[PDB]
Order: sequence, then C-alpha cells, then structure tokens
Amino acid sequence: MALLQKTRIINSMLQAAAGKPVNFKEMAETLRDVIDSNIFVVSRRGKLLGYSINQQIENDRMKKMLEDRQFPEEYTKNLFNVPETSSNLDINSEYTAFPVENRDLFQAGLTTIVPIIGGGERLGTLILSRLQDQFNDDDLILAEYGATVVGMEIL
Amino acid sequence: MALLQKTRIINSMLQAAAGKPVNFKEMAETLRDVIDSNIFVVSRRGKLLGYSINQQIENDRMKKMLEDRQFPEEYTKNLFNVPETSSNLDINSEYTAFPVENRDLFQAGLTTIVPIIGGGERLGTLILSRLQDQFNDDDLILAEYGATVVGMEIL
Ligand SMILES: CC[C@H](C)[C@H](N)C(=O)O
Ligand SMILES: CC[C@H](C)[C@H](N)C(=O)O
Repeated sequence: MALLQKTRIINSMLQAAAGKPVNFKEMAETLRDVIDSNIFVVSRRGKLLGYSINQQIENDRMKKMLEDRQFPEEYTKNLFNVPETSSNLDINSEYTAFPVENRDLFQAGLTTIVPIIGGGERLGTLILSRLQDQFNDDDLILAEYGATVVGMEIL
Repeated sequence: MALLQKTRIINSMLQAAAGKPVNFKEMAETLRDVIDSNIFVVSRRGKLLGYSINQQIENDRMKKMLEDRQFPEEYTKNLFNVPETSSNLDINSEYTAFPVENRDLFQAGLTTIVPIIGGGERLGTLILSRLQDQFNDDDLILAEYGATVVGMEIL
C-alpha cells in the first residue's frame, strides 16, 4: 500500500484513541501492522510500556522479558548513547533486539532504534526489529511519527 | 526536500512543544513552512484557532476575518458536509478559501479541506490554500498528520 494508506491507518487509530485512556499496546500493534516489524516501547529504565510481536519468540530469556514487561539494565542504559534514529543495525550491534545467544539463527535480524523525545527530554525508545528486509525511508517516516506521538501519549 | 525531512520538521516542533501551552499559531506556521500553503485551523463554529499566511491578503473582507480570528457562518457550517479530505478544490468550489469577489484574480487558487477529528467527533477543519501548484500525496500526508495532531492538541 502507499505510504498515505499506512499513515491513514495510524491517523484513524489516533483520532479514535482520544480521549480514551492511553493504550500503548494499541499503538504498538498499529505500528506492527503498518511497518511489518516487532515493536517495543521502552521507558528510560527499560519498562515495556507496550509491545507487539510480529514473529513468535523461541527464546526463553526473551519470552521472560515480555512476561516481565522489562528489558535488561545494561541494554536499556546504553540506548541513551543513540541520540537520533539509527536504522538497520545488524545482529552484531550492541543495540540488536535479538537474543545474542541465538546470533546464528538470527543472522539476518535487523534492528531500528528510535529515541522517544518529549520536551527536550529523552522519554524512552521505540525499537523495531525484523528479519532480512531492510528498513527504508517510508518505514522511518512511520516509526518516527509513532515515536513522536507515543512521546505525546506518554505525557 | 524528501518527505522524511519535512516530517522531521513537524516532529521536531511537536517534540519541543510539549509540555508548553498549546500553540496553534506555531503548528500553522510549521505546516505552512513544509507544505508551502496558507494554513487555517478552523473550529466547528468558525473560530480561527491558528493560521499562517503564505501570500499577502489584498482583500479587505479577508484581512478582516484574520483580525477578527473568525470565518463566515455559512461557509463554516458547510465544511461539515465534507466528511473526508478533499484536495485541489478550485476557485468555483463552494469550499474555496479565496474571496469570491476576486475569482478572476485567483483563477488558479486551489483549496484542500481536511476534517479535524478528535474522538469520533468532528472538532474543526484544517484548510490549506495556494496558487497554481496542485497538492500531491506528500502534501496530503503532511496535512493529515497536522490535522490529526492538531486534533490531539485541540483536546
Ligand atoms: C532486549 C535485549 C536484547 C535481546 C539484547 N540483544 C540481548 O541479547 O540481551
Ligand atoms: C473563508 C471564506 C472564503 C474566502 C469564501 N470563499 C468567501 O468568499 O467568503
């Protein structure tokens, strides 16, 4: 579908979502649907405010993080070192969203890190991940729109 | 500039604009800058919540509306008859944003009407106008993003 179709899907969601209580799961699912990627909305200290999986997780340590709604400390602290969007980070990146013990299986795994910013303040991080298919400009447009509005719906 | 550059300009504005008091003038100016059009943010009953002019107004009746921060009653009521975005409406359209007494001078004037929607509710209208250059998909993406976020910043 055109980008205009995908932005219309996000917009339709945002237009209905006010003034119901904020739903970060719904925002994560909508972004998963239009970007075709796993989506994690991560607080400054690693809390999963919302997420949506595009591919089943066959890693017990990762499935635990979802259940706990919490990402690891060191991983989470290091996200602050990325000040702007950084896309298509591969399995060997310290920022990868794939479990390092399964690097071989996820050799084609790609990760995009999108700072969520909220008032001169870093409020969290929007993480996107998927296999094989490089993120493009349209994906970034949609990811950054999501991160921006998430930053608004966070406040 | 790419669309990604223009969306980044809107995003940069929205990211800084929280949690300062809502600034509809700033949103109108930002959209004027990235869409290259006059921008009017119009309430259900015709109040100009914000606007930004791209072309000097040489029509006293129009300059009066800006000063008054108020569009005409009948014109404003009729906007409700347009339920979805309708772009590139020409000088002969009842919805034109150009003054009808200057149709000849503004023969090339084009108007885009974008409902602002806010919770199953029509909250107002975002109007874009300019001369000669047809609005395209990128312009609509930006206009609808603006209308959606304006709908959020309205609430
Ligand atoms: C969310 C943490 C991610 C999966 C990190 N690459 C790890 O293996 O711990
Ligand atoms: C804002 C109203 C507009 C300009 C309308 N076409 C009129 O002439 O009154």
